Amino acid sequence: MKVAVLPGDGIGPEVTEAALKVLRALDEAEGLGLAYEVFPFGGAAIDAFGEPFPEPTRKGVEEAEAVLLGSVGGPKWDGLPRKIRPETGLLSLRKSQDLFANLRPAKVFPGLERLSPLKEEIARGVDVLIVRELTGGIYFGEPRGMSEAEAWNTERYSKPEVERVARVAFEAARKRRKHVVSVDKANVLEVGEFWRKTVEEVGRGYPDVALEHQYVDAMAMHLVRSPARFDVVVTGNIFGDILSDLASVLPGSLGLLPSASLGRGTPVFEPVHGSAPDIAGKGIANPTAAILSAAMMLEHAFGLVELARKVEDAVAKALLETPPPDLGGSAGTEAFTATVLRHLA
Amino acid sequence: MKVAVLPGDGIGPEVTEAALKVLRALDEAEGLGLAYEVFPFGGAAIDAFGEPFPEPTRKGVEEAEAVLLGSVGGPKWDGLPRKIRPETGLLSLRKSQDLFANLRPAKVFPGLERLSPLKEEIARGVDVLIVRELTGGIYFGEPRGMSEAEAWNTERYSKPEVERVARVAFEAARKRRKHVVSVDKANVLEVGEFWRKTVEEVGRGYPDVALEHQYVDAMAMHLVRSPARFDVVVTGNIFGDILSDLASVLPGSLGLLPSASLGRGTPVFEPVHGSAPDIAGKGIANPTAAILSAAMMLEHAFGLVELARKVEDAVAKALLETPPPDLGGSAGTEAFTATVLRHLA
Repeated sequence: MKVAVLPGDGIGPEVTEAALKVLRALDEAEGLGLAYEVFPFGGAAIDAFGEPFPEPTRKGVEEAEAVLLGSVGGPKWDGLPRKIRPETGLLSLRKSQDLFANLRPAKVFPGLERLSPLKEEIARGVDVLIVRELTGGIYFGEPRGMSEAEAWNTERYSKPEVERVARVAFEAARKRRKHVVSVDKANVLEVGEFWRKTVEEVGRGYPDVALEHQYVDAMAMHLVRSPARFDVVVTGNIFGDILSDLASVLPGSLGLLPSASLGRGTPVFEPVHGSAPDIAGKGIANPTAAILSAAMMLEHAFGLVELARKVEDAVAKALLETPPPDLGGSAGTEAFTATVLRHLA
Repeated sequence: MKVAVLPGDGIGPEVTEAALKVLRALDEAEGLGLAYEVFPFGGAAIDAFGEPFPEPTRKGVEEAEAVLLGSVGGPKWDGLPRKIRPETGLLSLRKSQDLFANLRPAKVFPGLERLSPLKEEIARGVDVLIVRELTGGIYFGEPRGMSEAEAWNTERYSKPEVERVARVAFEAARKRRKHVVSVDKANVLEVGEFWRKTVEEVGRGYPDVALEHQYVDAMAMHLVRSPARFDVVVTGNIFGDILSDLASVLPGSLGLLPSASLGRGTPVFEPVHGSAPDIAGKGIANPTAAILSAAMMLEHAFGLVELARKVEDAVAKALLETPPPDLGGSAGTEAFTATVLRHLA
């Protein structure tokens, strides 16, 4: 298990080490063959190397089997040239490894339906993985422009772009509850019709995974009224962007959310939360999202699904047993990591 | 007050007459000068006239100041040519009057936060009007196509298209709580940048209305976590379509929702619910949405805002006082219309 660890800025070092402590504890118990090295990234790397993704980190990422990424960014670096800003290093990491599917799970862990914006009965059991196509769609479409008179943009998709994001959805669904919902606008748009029929063709290779299709505006309604009905959801880029953010508010504790970017090169696993510099070094940062990023690494980079499930349960019980400050408790980073390891043992 | 009344199919006759009884009661009390005529539309008109929008109804719509529209459609007509289906008559009515903004309010009436998918604290006081551009955007954009290889569609908008939907938003906000949120994707898309800056320019004519801007994916999050923060929301067509449907589930009793289509010609006010043929003639159809359509007619077709507010309060108290079957009560159509008129008197 070869992991390049890029902790970043602010709370990145604290929460990334918490995740590594869970990984070393499972390595000792299971003989995972964990091997990792820490590389400079983000603002720390701008300060030491003059750029956020220096060639050493490029090489270590390049030579690794997975990247455990912390959080990047800070005021210091906000006024820099676009070329070297923390935010850009993140797009360079993605581009260097041709990562084309962003995976975001939103889950209401047992006993925390209280944090949901939704009523307890609706929030209970929510666990959905939004898979969003990353590289195409209207954000990158040609033609595009603006004049005094008008502005135009093109939602374009080729058979390959749709095929590759659909396969990670199917493969992802196999490791969870075997249900895929692909979301489109096929009843009005050609791109939607095309998406639908390419995913239906792709679906034929995955007989052990159920596939249904929904329109985006209906799916938005569903995600508030009955989100627990879904397992994996896959769609294009801007709808993926809308629907991941919709699903992200359902646990109602955004600090908790992990993310993965999967592709041709080395897969990247990171917390959704930012670098929260204001509390760096205080030992209060909630490690839940970094620990669940490590569990997405085990599931998605190494296929150790049953261990990811085991990490997830450990985190679920620690959230109940010693809630961090964000869940109204007092458990600082280390105290919370400890009760995860206690459940993991 | 000249109203063309197009009751349609299924429950359309029952719920439209309930709305007319509220209008005749306010006419007697206030001397509104109500004048109306009932015209054939939808399936009833296909059966009597051979087409869903026959020239008499075209003329009466044409000569009226507002259309009180019921619900249209039924199995009988589903296998007809597209040319004459109920659903198409609705697009012909819209087109004939060049209606370009669809207005959908989602409101949690006091005491019914219980029906919301959201927790009581979040659902309390929600009242937001989504204004959606109807005539343009990607659903109608050129170029568009599909091949074996790819599919493409164009989200295009001209300065006029944006200007006219922004003005009804501003004008709408003036009659409610004076706050507009325009929603775009201006941080990635040219169409978004263009939209934003045309609405900011338009906004200058409305100094008594506050304007802010939000990205669609952030606005989706907001609509679940703090929807009560908004008054009027305006956006393009597909995002309008996504965001109206998101906002529509927040009261959690879709039967209750009214709609208005506003434009150059005669404005159309209708319930959101369909023709529900299965209970036509039973006298159980909930008239709330048709009665609140009549209140949107008073506010938007005739500017009698204070009377619309007065109708709305009457309906709010009747929902509490004699809940219809959908809110777990026993009040049939007539019984519910009666306690609205009791509060209206």
